[PDB]
Amino acid sequence: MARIKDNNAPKRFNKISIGLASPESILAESRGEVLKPETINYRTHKPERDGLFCERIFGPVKDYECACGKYKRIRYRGIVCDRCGVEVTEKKVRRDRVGHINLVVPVAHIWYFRSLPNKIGYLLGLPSKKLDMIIYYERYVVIQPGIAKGPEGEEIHKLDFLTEEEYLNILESLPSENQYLEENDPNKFIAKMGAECLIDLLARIDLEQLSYELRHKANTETSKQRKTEALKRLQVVEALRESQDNRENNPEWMIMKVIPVIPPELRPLVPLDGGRFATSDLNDLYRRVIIRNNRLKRLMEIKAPEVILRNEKRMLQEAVDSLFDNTRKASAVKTESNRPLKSLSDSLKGKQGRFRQNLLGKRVDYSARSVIVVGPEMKLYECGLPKDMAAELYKPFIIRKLIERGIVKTVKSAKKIIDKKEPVVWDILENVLKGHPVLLNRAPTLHRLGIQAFQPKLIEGKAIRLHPLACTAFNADFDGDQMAVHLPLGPEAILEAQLLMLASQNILNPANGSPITVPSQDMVLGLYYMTKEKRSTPEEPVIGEGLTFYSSEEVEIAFNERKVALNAIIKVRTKDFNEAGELVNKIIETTVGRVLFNTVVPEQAGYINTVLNKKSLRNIIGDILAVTDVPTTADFLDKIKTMGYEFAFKGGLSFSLGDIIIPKEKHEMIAEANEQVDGIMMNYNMGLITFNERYNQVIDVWTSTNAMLTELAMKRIREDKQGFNSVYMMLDSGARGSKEQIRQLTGMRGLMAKPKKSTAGGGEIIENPILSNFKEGLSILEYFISTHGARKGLADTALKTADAGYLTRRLVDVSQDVIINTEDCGTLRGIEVEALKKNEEVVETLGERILGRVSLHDVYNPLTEELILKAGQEISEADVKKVEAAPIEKVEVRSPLTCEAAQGICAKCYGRNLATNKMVQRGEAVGVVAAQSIGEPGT
Amino acid sequence: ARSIGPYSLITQQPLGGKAQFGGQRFGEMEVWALEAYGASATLREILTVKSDDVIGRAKTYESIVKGETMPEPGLPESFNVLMHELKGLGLDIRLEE
Amino acid sequence: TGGLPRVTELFEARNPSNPITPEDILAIKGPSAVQQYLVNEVQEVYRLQGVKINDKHFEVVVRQMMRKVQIQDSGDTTFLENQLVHKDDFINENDEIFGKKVVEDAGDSERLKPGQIVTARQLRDENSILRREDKTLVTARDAVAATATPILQGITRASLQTKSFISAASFQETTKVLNEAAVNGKVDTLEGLKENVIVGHKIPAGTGMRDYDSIIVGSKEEYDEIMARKEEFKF
Amino acid sequence: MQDLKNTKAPVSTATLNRNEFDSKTGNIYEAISIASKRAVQINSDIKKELLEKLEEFATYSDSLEEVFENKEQIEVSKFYEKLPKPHALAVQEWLEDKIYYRNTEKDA
Ligand SMILES: [Mg+2]
Ligand SMILES: [Zn+2]
Repeated sequence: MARIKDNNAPKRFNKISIGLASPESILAESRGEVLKPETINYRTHKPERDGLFCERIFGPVKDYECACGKYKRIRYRGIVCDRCGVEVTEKKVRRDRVGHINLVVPVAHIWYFRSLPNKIGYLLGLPSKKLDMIIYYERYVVIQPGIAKGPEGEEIHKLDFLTEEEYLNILESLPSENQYLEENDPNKFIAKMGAECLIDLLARIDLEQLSYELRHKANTETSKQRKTEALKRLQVVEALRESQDNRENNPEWMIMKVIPVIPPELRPLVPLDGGRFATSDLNDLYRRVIIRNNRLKRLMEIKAPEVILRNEKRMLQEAVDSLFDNTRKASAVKTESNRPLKSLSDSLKGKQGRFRQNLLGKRVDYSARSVIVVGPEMKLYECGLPKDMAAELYKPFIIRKLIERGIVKTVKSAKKIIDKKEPVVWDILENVLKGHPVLLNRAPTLHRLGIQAFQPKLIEGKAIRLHPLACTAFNADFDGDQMAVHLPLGPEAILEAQLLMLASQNILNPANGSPITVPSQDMVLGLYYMTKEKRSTPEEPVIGEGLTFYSSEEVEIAFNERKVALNAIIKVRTKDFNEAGELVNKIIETTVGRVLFNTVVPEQAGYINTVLNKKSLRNIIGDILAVTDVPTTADFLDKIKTMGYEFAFKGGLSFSLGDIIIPKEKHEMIAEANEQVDGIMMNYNMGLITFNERYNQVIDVWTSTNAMLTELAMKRIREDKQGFNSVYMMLDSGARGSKEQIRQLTGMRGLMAKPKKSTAGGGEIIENPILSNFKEGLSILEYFISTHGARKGLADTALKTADAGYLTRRLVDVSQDVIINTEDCGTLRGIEVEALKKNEEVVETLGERILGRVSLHDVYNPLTEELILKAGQEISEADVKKVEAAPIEKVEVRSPLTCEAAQGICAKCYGRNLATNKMVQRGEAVGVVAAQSIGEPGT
Repeated sequence: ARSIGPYSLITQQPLGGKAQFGGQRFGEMEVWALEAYGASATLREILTVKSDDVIGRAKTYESIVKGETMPEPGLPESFNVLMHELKGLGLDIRLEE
Repeated sequence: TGGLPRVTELFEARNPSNPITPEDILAIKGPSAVQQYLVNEVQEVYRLQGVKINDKHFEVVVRQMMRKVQIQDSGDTTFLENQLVHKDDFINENDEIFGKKVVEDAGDSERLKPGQIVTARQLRDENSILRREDKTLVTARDAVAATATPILQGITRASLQTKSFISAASFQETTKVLNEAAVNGKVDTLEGLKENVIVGHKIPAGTGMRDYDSIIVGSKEEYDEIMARKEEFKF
Repeated sequence: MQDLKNTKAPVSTATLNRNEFDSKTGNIYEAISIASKRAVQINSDIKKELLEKLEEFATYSDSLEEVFENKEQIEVSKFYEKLPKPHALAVQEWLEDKIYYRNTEKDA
């Protein structure tokens, strides 16, 4: 059924205003009054009339049906049944209609006399304890002394506290005509008790005059404590006065005559299996309030003795206080299981309150999830999408195209066709997928690259195909990981995804501006293998070495003809930068694989003539993006990915026991270390050295042996097969493996730390290292030793991931409001940036630190007086080179710390947007980017 | 995979879990990612017309089926619950343009 | 294993268990020096692990970490001793009270009571009226501005004191913030991201800025045709 | 009306140059908003044209069958389906300087 157009237009608003609620406002918003504490009838399960779930106040339980069943179906819409008083409408209205409770006596809200500071106490000037005696009906207070005088003739002042006996004595001493005077008569003696006294006293406050007296008292009082108290009261009164120009905010509204009742669906009475009902505490608190109010009304009607009436009024006050905020009471109302009841206030604060539970996170439609597999044949902006997932996600678009084609006239028939998986569905889905990217997300989303937009493609199977270059950004491997699929719907969302979240556009790391879509593993190994050089030897001559070629065309011809080796050292003529920076032809000594790699390199980057590893590849991609645009760099990445994969596949690079060459001298140096340890031990036995000295010497000998063995093993593996050993190619290229891991596979696992629980010092090192390696095999003892470190590492990671996440959350909370809103704030203040030196070593160059910033003043070359930098201009890479050439050591640049913007930070003080290597644009949420950039590495 | 399906009782959010044919959870960190991208419309669409805008989700589905312009997002049901609790606790909250 | 606790301690402005505390640097060398020290220390801790993050992110965070001042003398202003207030609010209050007069003795004046801050023009007019009435003149003293010193907060404390009441209620101490807002009649203009996420409006960042809702678009050919038709009709 | 038959907009998602897209406004977000509003207008126009064409080729069948076969209607629908998406057309218009935009608040 088509949903009815609810003519209640969505209230457009940009401002949220809060204030005290008048009784008149509560009556205006309320749809009725709740008399009976009963919720539902336990037999018929129907709501009791005038109850906390009554259908006359909150709305009918069943759609378009009245309580008594007289009116049914939509045809009686808007009609209120004359027999039961229930309007014939939708069930959804039971979420919006509000009820009210008419209290016999007024009561004070806990929020304004128990919260620190208490508003009523500061307005009236009474301490908290005296206010408590008033509220809980202990002592009368003189509202207006009039002509009444004390028993001994003492003058009675306003706000004076009287006991019951004193109040009766003063009433008796007065003439009877005084009681008949109007409340506005200055001579009348008025002295009440409780919240009624509180509202009567608040209504007589001249807020302007109260602020006057408080300011004057603060200015004139010599006592520091009295001055502080006067200022503190002045604070409350000035705030409440400033409330008045915005809206009607009257202090006596702090005492309510009426209590509202929230819509029942927000405090549901859910029936459980077996006839049991699950209820919220709010129903119990409201039921208690109605019971106590009704008992007070009945006792008033029968004229109960005043002590009992005051007790019942105090208990009504307690019920209202509990319903508002039970938890602040020491004697909070608890269940039979001693659990305190959840009040209305408890629904807001805490991790389980509305704010942090139902507003900051949600579950979404048009979403999906499956396992991810590698689609290496895909482009950088494409993802493979399984047929069932695409059919379910794109279901309404397919329905639209079915109705447009005339095959089906109704959505039901379209759904039937889609469920049968007919070929026409696939034909339509192929066109629907075009131009409509999806969003891929892997939890946890530590940085913004954790959500990226990809162009979907239909594939076979039930696994999502991911491009290999997005794995580093997603931190996703193919060992069982899953990713969520989110489908944007509107044109704004689709354009947003295509222009900001597309994977091809996200080449750069927002944290530092370095490329993040760098080839890895198979790609790096293949590129390294293709770009490595091989020299001719009598045993293994290299085909085509020394040949000269007119261009890459002849090199390709020779390679395809198998007349030259891939790793042969050759000479070719092609474009390369000269010393002046111009593009000229020259004969350069190179390698056939390097020529083939340069065939896909963009021209403006020159000629790349180095062996390709991950670091050099990242630098090359950065330079190419510096000289060209993003699409060209994406095409370059795709081409080099395909080339690396192909040349890794063709070489058949494997892992064999023959590549793990354990040095033949391993036994000899282990023996020499053992003799040195024996020398140390016999030196200790003769008393020449101490126990700690012997321990240190033994550790030194063993670690020196381990270092020597690591170096020897690395040298052997390196010189094996002229550097074409597969393990060495894996390690040197940076595809996988480290020096330590190769050491453990070939040399000795080395010294290990003890698991001892020494509270003072750290883990001691076992004097006997793990002599064996993984090729030789570890003994039982060595394996048991290594299990300690393995388990320790796993536990440390699993326990500190959450701490890193908490740090990220705190950073995001503190930095969310920083948004680039103005182009320039015009500050003359900046930060003086110099090259970072640590232990005489430059860790960060001056140009690298000032790259992307905006200059404060003009900077001139001290040797040539040339204008290097202009004030108000970004520092590009060319300016970085010019500064590095000139003898400049300190540069003043505009920084966010010195920005003078009214809201957020101006564009110039921020500098370059690291995600685009361009100047930051207005609207960027730089604070969230900063928080994510700081938080991701910690995890 | 889910386009539309059953919704919960109080929150009116789509259900969770494969057995209930529910959607995926889109929590705080991913919303931070959307904010970092500056994807205002995607975040608005997800927070309202895909999760808890009861009228908005139905109108969006009808518009997608019929090819009309997407209706403007309405108030999420979670914000309605928050406002109703704050009104029941005795604070006058009004939406001002 | 110790890098993350070190970063957490640095970002929280927590005194080390064996105390240079950032408060000492802020007191001695100034605010910019302590900002630079915090940035350098955090970046050094992140650098020791081989991770490269630009300094601008830490600078943006440290800017938010230094948005408040501690008042040393209230003067005649609304604020209170040792109170933490926004720098913008302090400057706004000091500018608002500047040049005004506080009534010491009202004399015979009926419109002014002792204790009101009045502008110099109002005080002059009231004294002129009293002089025409041959009554005792109002004696008023010059307004005294409040003084404050910059302070350094941790990230938690800085986040805990946001200007909007929806965000503050969402973070912590919901009861006190809601009470103060309801009494004060605070109006939330929805200027942050958390508030708009809670209410479900467009976030005020990126595409969703308020300036972009006022943009009217159309086909350039259609606009040119409309302009040509208007020009033809004008002749 | 736009010549949808000879449009140069890419059919599928493509890696666009951000610098060219935001050159005219200096802000990629403003350009995206303008492009999306123009895309909504283009989608409305395309829907109107397709509805008119389908009404021209609509055949009145009184059969109660749930599935209908109208080859000409299917062909017209396929031709409209193979066209670039409205947002792609809006991007192409924005790149060619065929979109007129004005900020009412800035001109007030
Ligand atoms: Mg995994
Ligand atoms: Zn600035």
